[PDB]
Amino acid sequence: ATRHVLLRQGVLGIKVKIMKDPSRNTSGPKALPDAVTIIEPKEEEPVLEPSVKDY
Amino acid sequence: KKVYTTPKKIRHKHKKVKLAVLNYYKVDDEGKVAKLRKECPNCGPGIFLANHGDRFYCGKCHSTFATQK
RNA sequence: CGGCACCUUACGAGAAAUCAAAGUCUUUGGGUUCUGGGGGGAGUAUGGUCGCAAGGCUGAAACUUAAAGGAAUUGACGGAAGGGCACCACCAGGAGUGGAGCCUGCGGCUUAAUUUGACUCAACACGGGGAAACUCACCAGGUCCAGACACAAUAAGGAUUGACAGAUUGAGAGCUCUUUCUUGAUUUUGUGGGUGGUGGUGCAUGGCCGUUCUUAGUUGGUGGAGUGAUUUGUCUGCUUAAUUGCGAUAACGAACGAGACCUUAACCUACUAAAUAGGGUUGCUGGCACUUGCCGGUUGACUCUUCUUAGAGGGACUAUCGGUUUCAAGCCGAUGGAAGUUUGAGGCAAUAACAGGUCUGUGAUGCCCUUAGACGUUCUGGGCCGCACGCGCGCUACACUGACGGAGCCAGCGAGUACAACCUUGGCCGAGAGGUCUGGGUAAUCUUGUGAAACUCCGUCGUGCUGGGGAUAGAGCAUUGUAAUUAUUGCUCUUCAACGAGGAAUUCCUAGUAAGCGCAAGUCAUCAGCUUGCGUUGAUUACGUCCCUGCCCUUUGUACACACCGC
Ligand SMILES: [Mg+2]
Ligand SMILES: [Mg+2]
Ligand SMILES: [Mg+2]
Ligand SMILES: [Mg+2]
Ligand SMILES: [Mg+2]
Ligand SMILES: [Mg+2]
Ligand SMILES: [Mg+2]
Ligand SMILES: [Mg+2]
Ligand SMILES: [Mg+2]
Ligand SMILES: [Mg+2]
Ligand SMILES: [Mg+2]
Ligand SMILES: [Mg+2]
Ligand SMILES: [Mg+2]
Ligand SMILES: [Mg+2]
Ligand SMILES: [Mg+2]
Ligand SMILES: [Mg+2]
Ligand SMILES: [Mg+2]
Ligand SMILES: [Zn+2]
Repeated sequence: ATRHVLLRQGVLGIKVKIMKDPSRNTSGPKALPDAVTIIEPKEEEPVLEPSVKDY
Repeated sequence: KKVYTTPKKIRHKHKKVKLAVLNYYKVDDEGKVAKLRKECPNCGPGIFLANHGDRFYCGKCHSTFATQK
């Protein structure tokens, strides 16, 4: 957002950049293109006998 | 910048030589009226001809006569 | 035991460089001599004294001045030293430019006026600046108020508005002086007060742009080093296009910049699709050979999506293998693969800036100027285009890898009108240019397969300033416009100039590039030698280096900090 401001002495040039957060952008991507968030893995118990569970 | 030229002769818009209660028209009796010069043929009466040496015109139609009177 | 000599912490010091003394000093006192008290004036004047002298020792003030110094810190810079990077650097090469003619910019001169802005890269085919008027700012001349608003002088016995006729006037400018008719309180005459200005100042500003730099640079949070400015992180090395990474490490983890990203250029017999994209069978239908077969033409039918488009996806990640490299980052070579140069090309693009440009894009604007015979506007005629002559982009050629004729004959970006006059096929006229009638198109439909050139084939001239080369020239025929002379441009005939590959110099370039070739829109009523794109033809030589040039860092030195155009 640019906007000139006229005053008695002269002009003042106002510029404003607002970097909106990715999560609240909606249109387009919801995250930055370089960021790679990896999900946390889930634990499992090995072995515990061969076993079966029938129906 | 370059200097202004200065010949000298200036020409102003003419003030017009305004005149009212002009000596056109007359009355002799009192009751009736006696028109001087003549009224316009093209437009209605009330407007009056301009009189010169065999040359006429009127101002409501800017200037549009030719025939004498 | 003795003199001519390193490292860490300093708790001891020190303004700090540093110092094992320059320590045991505001926790102030071991014993002594000598010297200094802002800088300059000045080691001068004077006197003494010492000398053969030159000079020495001794030693002022008046007056002057706000700094003089020291140490270091960051910079900037250096005809210091190392290490990087780049075809805006060079090699190895190509194409060149610089010469020739001509276009066009810019000087210089000229001129009423040949308007102005900008001069190393980062001024000079730039101002989208190819000016016939307009544009336009300049000149010669004329016109016009577009003098908002406030307040008085006329206030209708007119305020001021108009005004055919010819002289007037460049001139069917009422521009006015000849005129004597209109016009009705708008105005208008002043005084406050605005308004406009391609007037000024870009070294008063905004915004935008250019440039340092598209280079690889920039930052802060802790933590450590310093009293401190600061510094380290941000670095020996090796990598990378990149502060790209790997590593080594009072630094750890981060952000910006780069990368990622985006757009486009490439692949899809795998999807979704089409008589505004293309094919297949078949109908009718033209010609052939004449057997069934070959080329066609028709939006007659039916069906398809390979090419087309363009939606959704995948696909490349340096993949697999080999070496090479502390067996790291990576790099080098083969294999496959549409693609293995960051896959190609761009779009964006940090911190800090520059007194870079633009107040002639701007109702972006400060202040100054100007401000009703304007530097406002507006008409009219010119001028930006003039020529002893410099440089700068450019085009055309110096021919035989050609020229000229025929013939063959293939692109991609585009663009294109209804209130205007756009592209304009198809038919007739014209040697041409160009005219005409008619269409089709508001556009994958029509122009348009834009059957563009350079190319390819067969013939004519053969290495002679020749048919190379086409300049200057004269004439006519066309068109655009109100206006073409200071040829607008096109065409027709005629004239045939310079120039046999261009010295010193210097530009551009690493692959579908270079160079050639044309098209294309942009500006545009009319004008392409310009420009942004496009495709067509398509190489030579590297695939390295710091020799030059520039730039970057590091270490160094600095009386510089308005920073070498310095002091
Ligand atoms: Mg004047
Ligand atoms: Mg003193
Ligand atoms: Mg440069
Ligand atoms: Mg010119
Ligand atoms: Mg150019
Ligand atoms: Mg012209
Ligand atoms: Mg203006
Ligand atoms: Mg102005
Ligand atoms: Mg400036
Ligand atoms: Mg300047
Ligand atoms: Mg700190
Ligand atoms: Mg640093
Ligand atoms: Mg390997
Ligand atoms: Mg790329
Ligand atoms: Mg078409
Ligand atoms: Mg000849
Ligand atoms: Mg041009
Ligand atoms: Zn009349």
